[PDB]
Amino acid sequence: NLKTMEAYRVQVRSTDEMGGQIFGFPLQPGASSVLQRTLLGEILNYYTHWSGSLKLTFV
Amino acid sequence: AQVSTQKTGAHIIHYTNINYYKDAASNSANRQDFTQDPSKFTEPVKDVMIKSLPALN
Amino acid sequence: AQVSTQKTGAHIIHYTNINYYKDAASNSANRQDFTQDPSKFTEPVKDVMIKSLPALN
Amino acid sequence: SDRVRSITLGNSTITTQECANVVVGYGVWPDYLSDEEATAEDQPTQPDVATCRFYTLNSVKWEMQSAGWWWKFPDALSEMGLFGQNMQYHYLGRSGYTIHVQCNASKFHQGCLLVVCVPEAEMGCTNAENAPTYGDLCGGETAKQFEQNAVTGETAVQTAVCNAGMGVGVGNLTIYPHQWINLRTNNSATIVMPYINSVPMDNMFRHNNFTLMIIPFAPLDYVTGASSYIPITVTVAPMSAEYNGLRLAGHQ
Amino acid sequence: SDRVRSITLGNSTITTQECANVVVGYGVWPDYLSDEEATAEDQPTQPDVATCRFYTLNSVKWEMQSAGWWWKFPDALSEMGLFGQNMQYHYLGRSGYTIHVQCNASKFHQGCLLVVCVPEAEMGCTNAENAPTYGDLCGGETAKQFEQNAVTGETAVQTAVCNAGMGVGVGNLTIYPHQWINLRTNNSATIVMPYINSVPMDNMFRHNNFTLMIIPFAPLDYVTGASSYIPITVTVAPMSAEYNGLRLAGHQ
Amino acid sequence: VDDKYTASGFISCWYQTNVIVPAEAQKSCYIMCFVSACNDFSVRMLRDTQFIKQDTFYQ
Amino acid sequence: MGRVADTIARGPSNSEQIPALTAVETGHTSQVDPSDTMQTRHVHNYHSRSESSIENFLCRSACVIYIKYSSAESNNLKRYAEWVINTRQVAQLRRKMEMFTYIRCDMELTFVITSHQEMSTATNSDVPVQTHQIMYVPPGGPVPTSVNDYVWQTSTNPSIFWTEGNAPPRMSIPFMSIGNAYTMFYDGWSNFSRDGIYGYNSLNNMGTIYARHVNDSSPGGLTSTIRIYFKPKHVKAYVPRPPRLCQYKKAKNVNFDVEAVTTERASLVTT
Amino acid sequence: MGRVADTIARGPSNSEQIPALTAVETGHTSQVDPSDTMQTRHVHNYHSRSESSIENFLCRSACVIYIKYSSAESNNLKRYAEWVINTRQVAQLRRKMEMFTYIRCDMELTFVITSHQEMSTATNSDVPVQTHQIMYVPPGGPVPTSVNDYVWQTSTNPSIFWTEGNAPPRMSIPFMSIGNAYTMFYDGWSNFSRDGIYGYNSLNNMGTIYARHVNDSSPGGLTSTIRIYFKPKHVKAYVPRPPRLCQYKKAKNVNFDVEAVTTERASLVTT
Repeated sequence: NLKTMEAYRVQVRSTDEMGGQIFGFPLQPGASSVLQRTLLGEILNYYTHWSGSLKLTFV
Repeated sequence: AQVSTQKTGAHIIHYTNINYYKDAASNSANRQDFTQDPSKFTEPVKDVMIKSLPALN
Repeated sequence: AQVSTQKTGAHIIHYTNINYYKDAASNSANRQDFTQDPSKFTEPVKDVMIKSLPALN
Repeated sequence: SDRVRSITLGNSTITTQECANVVVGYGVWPDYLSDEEATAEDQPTQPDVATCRFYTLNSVKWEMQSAGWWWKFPDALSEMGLFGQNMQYHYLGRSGYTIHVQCNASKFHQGCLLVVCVPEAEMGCTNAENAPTYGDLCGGETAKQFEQNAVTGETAVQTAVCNAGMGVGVGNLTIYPHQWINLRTNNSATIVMPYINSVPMDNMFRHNNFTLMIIPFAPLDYVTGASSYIPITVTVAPMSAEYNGLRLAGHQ
Repeated sequence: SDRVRSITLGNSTITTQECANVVVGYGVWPDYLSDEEATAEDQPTQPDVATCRFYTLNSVKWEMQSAGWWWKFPDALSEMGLFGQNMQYHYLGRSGYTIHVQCNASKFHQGCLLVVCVPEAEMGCTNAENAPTYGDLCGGETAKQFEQNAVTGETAVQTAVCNAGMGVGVGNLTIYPHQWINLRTNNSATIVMPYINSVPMDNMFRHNNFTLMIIPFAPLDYVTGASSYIPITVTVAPMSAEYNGLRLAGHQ
Repeated sequence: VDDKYTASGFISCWYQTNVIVPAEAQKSCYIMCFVSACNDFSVRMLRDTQFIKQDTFYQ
Repeated sequence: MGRVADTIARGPSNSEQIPALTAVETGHTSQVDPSDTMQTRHVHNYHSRSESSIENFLCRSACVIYIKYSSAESNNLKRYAEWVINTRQVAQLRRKMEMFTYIRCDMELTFVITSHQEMSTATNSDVPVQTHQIMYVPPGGPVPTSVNDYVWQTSTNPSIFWTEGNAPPRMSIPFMSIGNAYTMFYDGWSNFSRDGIYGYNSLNNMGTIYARHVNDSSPGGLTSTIRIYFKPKHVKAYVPRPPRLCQYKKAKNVNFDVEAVTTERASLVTT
Repeated sequence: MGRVADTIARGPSNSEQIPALTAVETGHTSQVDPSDTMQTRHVHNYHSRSESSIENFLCRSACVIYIKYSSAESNNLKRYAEWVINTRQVAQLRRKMEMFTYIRCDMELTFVITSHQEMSTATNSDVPVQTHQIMYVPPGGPVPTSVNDYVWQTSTNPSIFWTEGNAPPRMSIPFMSIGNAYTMFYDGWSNFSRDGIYGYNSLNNMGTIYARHVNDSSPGGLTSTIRIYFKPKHVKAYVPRPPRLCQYKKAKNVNFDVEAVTTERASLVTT
C-alpha cells in the first residue's frame, strides 16, 4: 500500500459480530512508522526533543 | 551600544552588542524574535468558526 | 558592566565583568557565593534540641 | 517527658514510651506537589487516608550473628493495602514516608542498630560482569539480609557490611537521615522521609526512591536464660501520596 | 439544536446527535451526603474522578423475538474498574448514576423500547414456595433476559413481560424514571438516577438500589437485506460516589 | 527517536457499535486520520534529518 | 517573547457545546485543547518555541560544495576551481530551503581550505605556506582560463586572500536578487514559447566562484580543496511546502523516482 | 560572605547545664563549641570557607577520556574517534560526582588535541598543519561510518573545527537533561519488568562525540589523540553521599570488590 493511495485510508465495514480493533499503533511521532513522514514527523526529525499535546482528527 | 536580554533558563542577564560595520547585512543574526501567527495556515477560513459550535450548521 | 569585589586577604579591590554572550550558560562560574545552611544534615530533628539541656528528658 | 510520642495517620496509630525525637530527612516535611513544579497535565487522585496509614512489614529475628537487613521502597508496599493497588493502576506516583523501626529489649540486653534511609542505593553484584537480578534486590515485605563476609554468587548482590552493599564505608552512612536504636536508651526510631527524586513524580514499580537499612553496629548480647528471640519490626506509613496517569491493571 | 448533548464524567465522555433530553429521576440531581443526614462517624473516602466515569456493560442483541433485559445495580459494576474495587473494601457506599442506553438503527428500521429504572425491583419466582437463587437475578455485566411467555423452573425467576417479573402491569412502569428509545426519533436515552434508599448509605453487595429494564414495546422489524444485528449497549457512570467503613477485601 | 525510557503510549480504535448502512449503499467505508500539534507543543535542539541521503554531489 | 499556551482546568461538563466534533471539510483545522476532551488541571507552562523560529532553523552553517584544484594538475583538477553558485549540490541545505517557496536572506560565506601533498617523484621537498585566492565573478564578467591571466587582477570583483594556518575566512553577502525574494521553485520556462530550460534553474544565475593558489608552483605540488559554507541570516521565508519524500537525482531538476510513503508494518494493529 | 564562627570566652562553670552530654540516638549531632568543655578566650577568626563551596570543589577541569584516531589506520585506530558521552571512564572526575546523588551544572568542554607521526616507510615526509573536526551527535541522529560521508556535513549538529598550534578549543554546554538534575545513581531498571540494564546506565543517553582529520591522508600518516575535559559551572548539587571506598570495576555498574575499611594498626594503643 506504500506506493498507492491505499496507504492513507483504513477500511471500516459492517460486521456480523461486533468487529475488533480497526487499527492501533504505538504513539511516538518521528520514530513511529505511521507518523514519521507526515508534517508532525518531518518537522520533528529536525529536532531531538518534543513536548505538548497533539491531536488526531478522524474523518 | 545596544543592551539586550539573554536567553535565560525559566525559574546579570544582559549582553551588549555594538555594530561595527556600515552595512546592515553584516549584523549578527536575529534570534530573539519569537513572533508567530499560526492562524492563516491553521484557520484560513473566511467566516470565523467558533470552537464550541458545530462547524456545519 | 558589573563591578564586584575580589577575593581579598583578611587584614583597589574591585573587578569589572561584562557578559558578552546571549546565553547565561556562557557566563563565568560563580565562586563568590559562600552561603551555607548546615542545620539539615547536622540537626535534622523535628523538635529543637537545646544544647545546654539533656537530649533525652 | 520527651520519651513519649504518638503518630496518627489515617486510621492507624503508633505510640512509643522510649523514643528519641523524629528525624525529618533533610528538614523537609512531605507535602503535595505544587503547580509550579508540576509536569503532568491531568488531575492527580489523592486518596489521602486510604493510603496514608501505617503498614507493617514482616518482622526479622535479630540473632547475635546478624549482619543487617534492607528493604527497598516502594517495592515493599507493593502488596500492602490500597497503596499497592494504586501503584498498579497509575504510571506515576510520589509519596513521602514515616518509617518507624521498633525493637524493644530488656534492660539486661545490649546491642545497637543504625537505622538509615539511603536515597538511590544502587547495589553491587558479586560478578563484576553482571548486574543483579530482581529477586536478589527485593523480597517485598520480607527483608533481604546482609552477610558478614564477602559472598560469591553470580547474579547475587555483593553483601558485605563494611561496604554496605554499595562500595562505600559503612560507618559513613550518616549523612543520610538516620537514628540509632540503642537498647539502653530508646527502642524506636522514626525517620520522616520526604519525596526525593530528580523528577516530580516517577513510576513506582520501575524505580526505587530509597532503601532502608538496619545494620547492627554492636551485636545483640545477653546472659543466657534471658529472652533469646527479639524481633525488629518495621512499620512505614506513606505521607501525602498522590498518583496520576491512570491506566489498566498490571506492571508488565 | 436540542438533539445534541455531551456528558463528561471523569476521563470518559459520551456524545449523541439524536437525543431526547435527560430525565433526572424524581428531579433530584445526585450529590454527596450532608452532615445533617449522616449516621456513620468516620471520614468517607470520595474517589471522585476515579470511580465517576462511564463504564460499558456487555451489549445484547436485539432480535425480533426479544422480550427484554434487565441489569441489577450496583451488581453490574462489581467487576468494573475501581468502582468495583471500592465495594470490596467498604461496608457502605452510596452513589447516583447516569445510565445511558444507546442503540442506533437506520431510518428503514422500526421498533420501540422502554428504558426504565425501577428502584427496589423485587423479582418473583416460578415456584411459589421458593425465592430465586442469586445467579438467576444477576449476571453481572451480562443482562438476564425476560421471556415472552411464562416460564416454569424451580428457583428460576418468573419472567414474563406482561408482569415485568414483579407481578405489576408492564405498561404501568412509567412512574419510575424512563425514556423511550424509538428508532424514528432518538437513538439514546439518558436517565440520571439519584441515590434512592431509606437509609443514608447501604452495603453495595447485599442490596440492589434499582434495576434497569429495557423492554421492547414494538418489535424490531425491517425489510430483509438490511442489517440483521442491531445491539443495545448500556453505559452507566456513577455520580458522587462515596464509600465509608473500610475493612478487608471480599464480600464473604 | 524511539527510546524505551520515554515511551509515549499507544493509540487504538475500536467499534463502539457497528457501521449500519441500508441495503442500497456500500458496506465498506473508510476512516482517515489526520495529525496536528496543539498550541502547547514545542521542540528543542536541532539535528539533521535522516530521511535524505546522497553518495556524491548532484550534477 | 514566545511561549506555549497554558493548560487551563475544567471540571466535568454535560452541555450542548461540542468542541470535539468538527468538520474537516474546510481548511480550518480543529483548535481543540486537551482541556476540551478531559478535565485537566492548571499547568503554568514555561516552554518556549525559541528554537523553532526560521532564524534558528536555517541559521546554522552548512556545506554546499567542495572544489579541488592543484598546483601541478594531479589528475584532472586543473589549476583553478570554478563552480557556478547554487544551493542544489547537497541534500542537506537544499532540503531545508525546499521547505519554503521563497526565502530572502543575507548569507555568510565561510570557506574552509585545506591542502595535502600529492604523490610525486620530487625529493627534498619543502614548500612555504600557501596563499589561496577566492574570487567571485558576478554573472556576465570575464572568466579566467588559466592560473595566471588578467582576470585575477580583481579590479572590481570581490576577492579574499587567505594564508593557511589562520582562521577560516568569512564575509557577508547581502540579499542580492532581481526578485523581492529568492525563488526555490519556478513553474515557468526560460522562453515565452515554453521551450528551453524548465524549473528553478531558469532563474538561477548567481555568478561563479573561482579559486587558485597564489603561489607559483613548487616542485612537489599540492592539491588544495575548498569547502564553501552558507549560513542564512535575517531570514523571512514565505509560503511553506511539504518537505521532500524522495531522493534527488539532479541539481537542476526535481525529477525524482517514485518512492514509498512510509516504512512497512506487519498489520493494522501492532504493539 | 562566609566566615567561620568566632570562639567566645567563658570562665569556669559549675552549673546544672551540661552541653557535653548528648544522646546520639537521634540524627542530631552535637553542636558543642570548644567553649563548652574548656574556658577558651575570645579569638576573632577570619578563616573563610571559600574553597569548600560546591562551585570551587567541582569547578576545576578534569580529563574524562582520550580517543585515538589515525590518518592511515596505525593499528586498529580507524580514521575517526567515536565515544558515547559519560563521566564514568575516569576515577577522578567520577568520584567527585558520585559524592552527590544529583547535580545540575553547565559544562565547559575543552579539547586538547595533539598528534605524533607514525612509524612508516614513507620518506621525504612533509605534512601541512592538521585541521581536526569534532562533531557532537545528540542521541538518535545519524552516525558516521567512514572518514568521508554525508554525516560530517554538520547540517545542524554542533561542530568545532580547529587547526593545530592554536589555543585548545572550548565551548559551553548548557544544562541539558530530561530531569531537573542529572542523576548519578538510579536504583531502577530500564524496563517495567525489572529486566534489562540496571543502574545509572539506564538513564545515561547523552549522545556521542566523533572526531576526524579534516585533511585528506598524507603519505606518512599521523595518529592524533583528543582529550576531553569537563569543567562544571553554576553547580547545585543535591543530596550528599559517602565517597567511594572501593576501586571501580566498570563504567556502567557500581559492582566493586570487598575492600578494607582502613589501613592496619599494630594495636589499639599506638603513639
